[PDB]
Amino acid sequence: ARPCIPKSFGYSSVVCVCNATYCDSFDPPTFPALGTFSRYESTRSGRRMELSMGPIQANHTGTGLLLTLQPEQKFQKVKGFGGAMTDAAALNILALSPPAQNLLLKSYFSEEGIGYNIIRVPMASCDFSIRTYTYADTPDDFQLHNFSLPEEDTKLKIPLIHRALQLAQRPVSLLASPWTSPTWLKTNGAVNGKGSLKGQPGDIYHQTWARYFVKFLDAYAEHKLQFWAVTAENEPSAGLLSGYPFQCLGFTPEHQRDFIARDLGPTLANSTHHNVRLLMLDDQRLLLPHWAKVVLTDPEAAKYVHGIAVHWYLDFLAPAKATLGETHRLFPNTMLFASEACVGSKFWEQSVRLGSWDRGMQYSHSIITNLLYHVVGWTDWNLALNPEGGPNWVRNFVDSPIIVDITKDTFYKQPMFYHLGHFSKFIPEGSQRVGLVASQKNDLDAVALMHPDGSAVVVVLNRSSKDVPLTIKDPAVGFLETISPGYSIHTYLWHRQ
Amino acid sequence: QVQLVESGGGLVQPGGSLRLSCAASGFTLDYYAIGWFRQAPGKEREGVSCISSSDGSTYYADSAKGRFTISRDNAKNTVYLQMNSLKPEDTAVYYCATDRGQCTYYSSGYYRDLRWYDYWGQGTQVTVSS
Ligand SMILES: *[C@@H]1O[C@H](CO)[C@@H](O[C@@H]2O[C@H](CO)[C@@H](O)[C@H](O)[C@H]2NC(C)=O)[C@H](O)[C@H]1NC(C)=O
Ligand SMILES: *[C@@H]1O[C@H](CO)[C@@H](O)[C@H](O)[C@H]1NC(C)=O
Ligand SMILES: [Mg+2]
Ligand SMILES: [Mg+2]
Repeated sequence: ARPCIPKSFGYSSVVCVCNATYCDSFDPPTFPALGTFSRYESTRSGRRMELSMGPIQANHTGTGLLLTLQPEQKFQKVKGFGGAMTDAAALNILALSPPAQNLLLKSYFSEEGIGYNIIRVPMASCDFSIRTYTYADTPDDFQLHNFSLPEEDTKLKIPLIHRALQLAQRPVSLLASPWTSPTWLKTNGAVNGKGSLKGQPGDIYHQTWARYFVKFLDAYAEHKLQFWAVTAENEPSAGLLSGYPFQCLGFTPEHQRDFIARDLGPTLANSTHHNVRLLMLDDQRLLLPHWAKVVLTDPEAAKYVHGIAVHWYLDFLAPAKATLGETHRLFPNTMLFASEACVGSKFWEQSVRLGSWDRGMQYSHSIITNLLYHVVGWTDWNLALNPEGGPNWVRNFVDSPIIVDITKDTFYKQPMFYHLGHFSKFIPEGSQRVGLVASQKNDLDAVALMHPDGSAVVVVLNRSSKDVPLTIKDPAVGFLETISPGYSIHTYLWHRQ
Repeated sequence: QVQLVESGGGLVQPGGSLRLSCAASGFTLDYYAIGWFRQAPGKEREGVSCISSSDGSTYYADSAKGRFTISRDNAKNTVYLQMNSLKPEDTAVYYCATDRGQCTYYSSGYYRDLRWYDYWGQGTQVTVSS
């Protein structure tokens, strides 16, 4: 293992500096003996996923906060954690020298890193692209004879995905999402602006658009890539907005319902891609539960829909019971999955804040909140950006857990990276969230899960400046005595048998 | 000790039916996803059907879709493959295997990946002949 090389940039914490010959990394996962726990600690003061161990105690006597594991109270099973292979992410990664490229990929996907097992792939161009294109720009080609993948896929995105798969500790699932259709399918004839598919579900435009999903999966499979799921449209509400600045395709919930029932569902089911799962919404959670009710109460759409994809954007501190919680209650067998999260800013504020602990805490608070309201996975946006938060053809710059500086053959791992890693590294696919109850009201955010092998994982986030003494009770093994320092995040692991 | 034992194979005529069983020991069926595979002589090993342990969702090869049904007996820790409308092209050794992911042959990133299936049964011969 190699430790973090810290660097400050004027915010309240540090980034970790990596280059062609050095990156902070982990030793192979080792689980300590029954009766012992492991603790990984990150702090604003600078600690980065630092490992310590301790004994589980047979008794506990004080007052002070007690968190009791309820292993018999079982909730959702986890699908996974990951991020998005945008054009911008691919360009930033490939700007590094090859050894630095591989250290970046290992940081995300290998057991030397934080064990990502999800990659989101845009279908053709989005705002984090430097060229505007779709896969079928030759007009009025309704049978899509001229559909083809450009070099953005065949030279950049697809080889990088394959390199991640080869480095991965765990099986990786790919999820695809389109931003815009070809413009000759659209009411406004442009990739952006207010506009939807022409006509109505069932007609030539909607049939061709569904066929485009099949052609996309066809083309990626020719390159030996296959998809766990697709979403019906990235952020369908965006294309309803006058002047929307980048690639979009507008759907009301009724339009999405009928597109799924008449075109997308049947087209996918009638193809060799019938096992690919379809996720609806792919948008922010205040559209719930209304969007889910519109789509899923129609049996002819619901029979094709596997789950509901939700975005986090500018709402990291907002509630979740009336949106995620209520949607789970109404549709308890329809999985909820967070497919995109990123930290935006006001127009006059800075897009990237190198070393911001606050943005890290936003990620971990969002992840805990999602997990506590039945969400099965959480997907970051761009895997890497430059120090401007780009490139981005409309200058819609945002932050990213990894910032690449091409002029120094260097990349910086933000607090966001480690806050996400406190979950992704230690919560493999199939882990089940279990109950965790507090003995008294407190300011900590915490979640407990049980690995498929039966061991326990608890994440504890302290967004306050005050240390909080804390004990975790597991009736199978005893008491875990610890302290949650102010401005810290901890992951605790222990064997139960 | 992870053990998988296939049974139910044998000889059937074209159009006939067979139910294969994969008896699992050394783990519970809420742990591993379980897949059925085949190798027809002269062909590589191919997926037939898989069933997820996370949500019980089922996966099918194009040729199995609508003819075959995978299911679990959770009380007996057994995974069944009901095969209907068999044809001579279905003659093969049939194997069940534990998955390190959730039906990764169909769902994980590398097309038809077999890398994540970590335990395999010895298989059972199915012959479809007049
Ligand atoms: C890549 O980063 C590493 C780690 O910061 C650099 O290695 C350090 O270099 C300084 C200056 O020579 C030494 O004092 C340290 O002892 C080095 N650490 C290790 C572990 O070797 C390295 O120089 C950087 N590479 C480039 C090209 O800048
Ligand atoms: C698709 O549907 C047609 C018409 O119902 C049917 O003949 C064909 O076999 C189907 N193909 C697949 C791959 O499901
Ligand atoms: Mg909150
Ligand atoms: Mg977005």
